[PDB]
Amino acid sequence: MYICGDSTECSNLLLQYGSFCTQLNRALTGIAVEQDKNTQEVFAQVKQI
Amino acid sequence: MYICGDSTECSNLLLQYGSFCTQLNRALTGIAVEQDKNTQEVFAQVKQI
Amino acid sequence: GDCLGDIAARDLICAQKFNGLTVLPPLLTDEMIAQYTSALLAGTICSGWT
Amino acid sequence: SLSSTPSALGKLQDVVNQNAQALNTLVKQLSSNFGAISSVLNDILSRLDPPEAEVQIDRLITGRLQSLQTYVTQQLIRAAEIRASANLAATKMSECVL
Amino acid sequence: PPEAEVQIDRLITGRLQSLQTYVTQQLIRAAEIRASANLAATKMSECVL
Amino acid sequence: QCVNLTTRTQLPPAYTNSFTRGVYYPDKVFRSSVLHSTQDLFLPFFSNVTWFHAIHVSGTNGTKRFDNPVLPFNDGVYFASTEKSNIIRGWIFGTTLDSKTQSLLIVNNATNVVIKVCEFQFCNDPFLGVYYHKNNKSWMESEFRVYSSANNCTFEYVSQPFLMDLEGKQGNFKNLREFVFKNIDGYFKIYSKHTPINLVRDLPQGFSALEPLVDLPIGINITRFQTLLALHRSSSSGWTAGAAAYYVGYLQPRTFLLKYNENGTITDAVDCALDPL
Amino acid sequence: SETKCTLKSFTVEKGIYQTSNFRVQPTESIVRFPNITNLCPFGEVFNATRFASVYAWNRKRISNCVADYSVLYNSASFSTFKCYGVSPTKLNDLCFTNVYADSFVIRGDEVRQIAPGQTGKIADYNYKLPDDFTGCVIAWNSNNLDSKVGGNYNYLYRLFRKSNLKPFERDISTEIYQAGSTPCNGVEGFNCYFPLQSYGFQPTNGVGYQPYRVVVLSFELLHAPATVCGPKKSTNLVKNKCVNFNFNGLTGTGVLTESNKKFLPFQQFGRDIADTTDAVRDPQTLEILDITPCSFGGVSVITPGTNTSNQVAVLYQDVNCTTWRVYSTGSNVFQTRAGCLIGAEHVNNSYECDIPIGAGICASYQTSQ
Amino acid sequence: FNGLTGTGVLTESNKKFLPFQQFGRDIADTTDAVRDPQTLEILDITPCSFGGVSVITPGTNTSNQVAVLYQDVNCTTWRVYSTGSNVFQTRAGCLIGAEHVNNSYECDIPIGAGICASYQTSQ
Amino acid sequence: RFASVYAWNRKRISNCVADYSVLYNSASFSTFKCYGVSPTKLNDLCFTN
Ligand SMILES: *[C@@H]1O[C@H](CO)[C@@H](O[C@@H]2O[C@H](CO)[C@@H](O)[C@H](O)[C@H]2NC(C)=O)[C@H](O)[C@H]1NC(C)=O
Ligand SMILES: *[C@@H]1O[C@H](CO)[C@@H](O)[C@H](O)[C@H]1NC(C)=O
Ligand SMILES: *[C@@H]1O[C@H](CO)[C@@H](O)[C@H](O)[C@H]1NC(C)=O
Ligand SMILES: *[C@@H]1O[C@H](CO)[C@@H](O)[C@H](O)[C@H]1NC(C)=O
Ligand SMILES: *[C@@H]1O[C@H](CO)[C@@H](O)[C@H](O)[C@H]1NC(C)=O
Ligand SMILES: *[C@@H]1O[C@H](CO)[C@@H](O)[C@H](O)[C@H]1NC(C)=O
Ligand SMILES: *[C@@H]1O[C@H](CO)[C@@H](O)[C@H](O)[C@H]1NC(C)=O
Ligand SMILES: *[C@@H]1O[C@H](CO)[C@@H](O)[C@H](O)[C@H]1NC(C)=O
Ligand SMILES: *[C@@H]1O[C@H](CO)[C@@H](O)[C@H](O)[C@H]1NC(C)=O
Ligand SMILES: *[C@@H]1O[C@H](CO)[C@@H](O)[C@H](O)[C@H]1NC(C)=O
Ligand SMILES: *[C@@H]1O[C@H](CO)[C@@H](O)[C@H](O)[C@H]1NC(C)=O
Ligand SMILES: *[C@@H]1O[C@H](CO)[C@@H](O)[C@H](O)[C@H]1NC(C)=O
Repeated sequence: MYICGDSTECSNLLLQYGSFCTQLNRALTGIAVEQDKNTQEVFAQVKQI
Repeated sequence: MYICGDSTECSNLLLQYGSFCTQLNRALTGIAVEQDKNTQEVFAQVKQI
Repeated sequence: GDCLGDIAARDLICAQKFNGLTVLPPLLTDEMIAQYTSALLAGTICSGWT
Repeated sequence: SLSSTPSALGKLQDVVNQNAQALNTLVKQLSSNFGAISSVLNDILSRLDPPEAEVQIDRLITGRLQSLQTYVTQQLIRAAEIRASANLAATKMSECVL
Repeated sequence: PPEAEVQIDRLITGRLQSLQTYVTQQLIRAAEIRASANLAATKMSECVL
Repeated sequence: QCVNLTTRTQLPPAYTNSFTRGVYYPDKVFRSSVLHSTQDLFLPFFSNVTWFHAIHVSGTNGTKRFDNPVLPFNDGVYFASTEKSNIIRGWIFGTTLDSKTQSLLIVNNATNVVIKVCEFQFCNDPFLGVYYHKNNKSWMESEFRVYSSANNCTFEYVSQPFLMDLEGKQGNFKNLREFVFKNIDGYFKIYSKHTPINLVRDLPQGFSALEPLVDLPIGINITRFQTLLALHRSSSSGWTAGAAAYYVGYLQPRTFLLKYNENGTITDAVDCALDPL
Repeated sequence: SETKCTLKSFTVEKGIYQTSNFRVQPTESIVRFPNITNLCPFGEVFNATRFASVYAWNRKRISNCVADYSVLYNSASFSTFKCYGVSPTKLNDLCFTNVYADSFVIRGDEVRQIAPGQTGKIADYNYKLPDDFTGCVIAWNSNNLDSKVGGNYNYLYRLFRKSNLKPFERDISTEIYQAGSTPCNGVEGFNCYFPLQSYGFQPTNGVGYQPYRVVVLSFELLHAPATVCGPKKSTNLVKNKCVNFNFNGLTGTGVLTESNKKFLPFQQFGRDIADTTDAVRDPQTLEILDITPCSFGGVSVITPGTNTSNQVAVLYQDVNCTTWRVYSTGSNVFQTRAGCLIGAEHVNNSYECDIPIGAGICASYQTSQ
Repeated sequence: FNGLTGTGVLTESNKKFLPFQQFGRDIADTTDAVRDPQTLEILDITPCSFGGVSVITPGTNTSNQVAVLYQDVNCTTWRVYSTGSNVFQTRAGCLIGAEHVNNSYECDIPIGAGICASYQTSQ
Repeated sequence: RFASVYAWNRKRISNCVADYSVLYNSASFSTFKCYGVSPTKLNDLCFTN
């Protein structure tokens, strides 16, 4: 959507770089998981409420 | 000056995507501020002389 | 005017400035840092951790 | 003190503001031509045939991928800073609170 | 003009890439310095004071 | 045919402050609630504007001045005027401004607007004029000079007819008219706006953006231009100036940050080269 | 399957994967052009009795017509046809705004000079195109129309000049050129020249010396109201549906709605912050329409390992179920703050988290599982 | 110079070119010297623009006065936009428009090298 | 006389002004193509071999 939003012709060219897009998302996913981990590490010290 | 120093013709072309220069400068400014902050945290712990 | 005098010297500092690269001064000078260090030592010797 | 000193929570407000700016920057960067005749794919496609359009489009694709890569890199660096802060906070929770 | 513009744009893209590379390296290095500064500040409080 | 006007007093030129004026919509695209950066030729902010005027004051040591000089066109011209009686009628654009080259004549003659491009031979003191008839209190066109000849006429346009008010009105200037003139790739580009005013000296401080008016497919070289004023008649000495003033500035390439409001009107701007702030 | 393709695997591990965005395909097409009925003056431009001399070329405005150039196929033959603006195959899908036709006669060898970036007598002293040129150049042999047995000396060109022309200028002055130190007040000889020369066009001339008729069509595209459009039939206007469209040559895909925007009289298109068209003025009814993209987003898939089960649940982040831009339902619709989750069974027991979803909600694969 | 264009300041050079050399080059591969086509002497070329400028601003929601710092200017014809008044030389550059007060205070807007600034008193 | 193509003639040109406009008064070329420079820039240049 960022690069070839709703454009078939652009999308077909973009496929050459599909492995590039995959890596961009893997990096962002790793961050996202980490952010929930950080919250749990700081607050959930004791599991007895 | 780094990319197109002293040249009108390439300057006008550079403006086409000059928003990238602003982003670079913001990153370097952020570092510059941080470096003075680091100095103060290490040495200026006591404000009494 | 100094960089014109230094053309023969080929000073890297001028080359960097002419290409748009600069260096900013620190906010605290070496003298100011020395004063903080001296205050910390004076404090420690006189009153320890208090 | 907290009520009367708005700057007190700047450390948390800054996180919010930086993330908003990073995304607003990516949207604004879409307007760049990156060497192309036009930043709008529809303009390129309406006026040029396939082999000419492909050249102009490829210039835009490369530039757009570069913008996203820049974004991701900045987010990774910021994530590291936050991780360090979170680790410190966790340490304090154990050593100051518990 | 139109021929120069092609050659110039090639140089601009490359020149911009070099500056972006520089900034990225400075940001990473700055983080390492920050960690050192935090350690130094910790030592100032715990070893000196 | 042509008349060389006389009795005019010689005075030094006046200068005024352009403030923040001369901005025009640089595009044909609707934008709203945004800021936008543009690099076209604009009047720089707070620039030197030459102030010209037409006036008849009194007898004895009266000012008796009527400014209609040939001015450089340079890279484009910001032109503005303040008036109450339709004295400024039009302009001559060209190089030599004689029979050797093509020149562009744009004139409102109180019947219609006529645009021509011809190898015109112009008068040294081109003017138009209105005779005041005490009998039946009428103001009517009586004279047209401007040129002694025209030849090949490669471009021509005539507007639909209208009646123009020629009354020798008294009071403060009521009408501010602004124009921007550019000559690009053969086109003579005009931008304009009409603003109601109430004033007695120089350009008011304020801000407005001018709209595109016309792209004329002219094809000629312009280096100089002249402003055409109308005279009031009761030979070369038998005339009364009436009251009007006009301002001329020059455009330069500049970068501006323009601000659009919620309805797409440009309401403000920053001249990025004015100062460090 | 989208997850499997993304991961390049025929096996997917337990967890949540993002799977693109919810997308909408267009179902109808809209074509809108001003309702122009006149055919363009092809006859006047290409069938003129006489063409201008190159030193004093003609220029004509073209407006309020249909550019159906197929009309020239039966009788015209062009040796040269080159478009600088657009690809030739797109000419019939476009609208043009400030359209002008420049017209003149030159020699065959000089045809190559009617192009951006060229030098030579014509390019420097008689007729010049800008380096940045939008338009098409057309030329053809006119030996049987313009050449005469004793020589057709009616066509003139400028040979002497002091400086070069700028794009689209017409210098028609006949003043004597000074080549030497002599002032050339008159004189018309020695080092003083009459600047214009004739072309002796004869039927016996070789090809490079035969006359050619040149027509240059100069125009701007897609940034202003159209005055001239190609031969394309319009359709009805369809609102609040995902459609393909063409408004005066500007194509795109989206959903059209009524707008409250007020365009100035000379504005045809509007643009957003990313310089993408987001509004148009309809060419037949002057109504401003806004354009919104059809697709929007937020889809992710909750997967038990595929080596255990083929059941999945799909989360729609921006859907408030409480057919809502959803691929399928089949009940099991649970609204959460993280989106509308479809396919999972909601239970009221709290459990330790296995596959996190968001906003306090977590999923597992449990009991007939 | 023989078709090679540019902008800069031309000065006499101490470089001695071999008989067949026409132009010199820097590490950046830019031109930094030429042989003059008519006078057989060598000139060095230095860019006209040197740099170093920043602006000290009180918020614009308070006032529009600013002070300008020129990092590479020594004010002791100064390559400044305006000499103005209140010209204060600091180790961080020549600062024009700020008053110099010998009373120290807590830092507000940092300038550098021990100097800070603030807006205060007719402020 | 021009040379046979199999045995083409090479002539050295030096110490002169390349005022090609002198050909406008007589020569007519059907082919003219520059490979290394843009034609419009020729009058501002100097050439060696
Ligand atoms: C537009 O008109 C100007 C003024 O007549 C032309 O500039 C002159 O050119 C001659 C010949 O080179 C010089 O001797 C004069 O000194 C120039 N005068 C000025 C004021 O510059 C200019 O060349 C014309 N433009 C074109 C495209 O021909
Ligand atoms: C105006 O004066 C000039 C001399 O400055 C003269 O050549 C011209 O013929 C005069 N015109 C008229 C109408 O008297
Ligand atoms: C130009 O403007 C300045 C003020 O900035 C003024 O002093 C000067 O008299 C004006 N006119 C001329 C011809 O310089
Ligand atoms: C204005 O010009 C038109 C066209 O040349 C002419 O018919 C008309 O009579 C003129 N009116 C006056 C007052 O000169
Ligand atoms: C006023 O009277 C004069 C003759 O004294 C005549 O020429 C003129 O046309 C009249 N004006 C009008 C409007 O009839
Ligand atoms: C311009 O007018 C003169 C009048 O003597 C005429 O000889 C010449 O041919 C005309 N030029 C054009 C291009 O019509
Ligand atoms: C836009 O126009 C409306 C009237 O339709 C008016 O009430 C509103 O104030 C205008 N907005 C702006 C920013 O001027
Ligand atoms: C030119 O005229 C001939 C008839 O003599 C006709 O067949 C042809 O179609 C015409 N061409 C154009 C462009 O009108
Ligand atoms: C023709 O154009 C007019 C004006 O734009 C419009 O009102 C009318 O509906 C159009 N009609 C058709 C195709 O019937
Ligand atoms: C869905 O819409 C209703 C209002 O009709 C609102 O109360 C509810 O909170 C919305 N659901 C979510 C998850 O925000
Ligand atoms: C001509 O060139 C020589 C160098 O070859 C130089 O010494 C001389 O001064 C030049 N002279 C002119 C234009 O008189
Ligand atoms: C400025 O020049 C003077 C000599 O005139 C020197 O003593 C001073 O240290 C220089 N200032 C700085 C900041 O280097």
